[PDB]
Amino acid sequence: GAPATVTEQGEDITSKKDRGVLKIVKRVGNGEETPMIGDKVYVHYKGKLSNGKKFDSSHDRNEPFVFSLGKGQVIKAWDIGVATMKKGEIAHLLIKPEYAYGSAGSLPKIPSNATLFFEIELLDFKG
Ligand SMILES: COc1ccc(CC[C@H]2OC(=O)[C@@H]3CCCCN3C(=O)[C@@H](c3cccs3)NC(=O)C(C)(C)NC(=O)COc3cccc2c3)cc1OC
Repeated sequence: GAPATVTEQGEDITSKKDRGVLKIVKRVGNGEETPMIGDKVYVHYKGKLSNGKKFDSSHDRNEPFVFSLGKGQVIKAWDIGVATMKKGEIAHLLIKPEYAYGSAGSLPKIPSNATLFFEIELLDFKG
């Protein structure tokens, strides 16, 4: 399924090239531009542990998730990953714990040393 496909064909978008964040473009977005650090970004997402458990989505309550990019407002993988996305793009990310919740986890939902999977849709971004 979707996580396995990321392993096989995802691009390693980390600076250290440690496969900590792997990305596939599932739906191409519009234009050329991708958000800059400091931009306000609007997304929909679905997340889970890579094994399929602990599913959560912003579409549950059909309300976009908004954050400023590169301002420590989300896990590192999202600051890295969303920065690469075009408006209208849907991406899949597979994330090792070093780029997510690490050894601490986010208990009880997210265990220590958890690998995560996300589907993210970049709806819009603004200066
Ligand atoms: C700079 O580092 C951090 C900055 C902020 C946080 C707080 C958690 C933060 O959530 C996230 O960063 C990620 C990506 C954005 C969407 C929510 N996140 C999730 O991991 C998902 C997951 C879904 C499935 C498995 S994990 N969390 C949720 O969907 C739920 C469980 C609903 N919780 C929240 O969304 C809580 O609301 C938040 C609001 C802002 C930032 C974060 C969470 C943790 C950070 O590092 C550990």
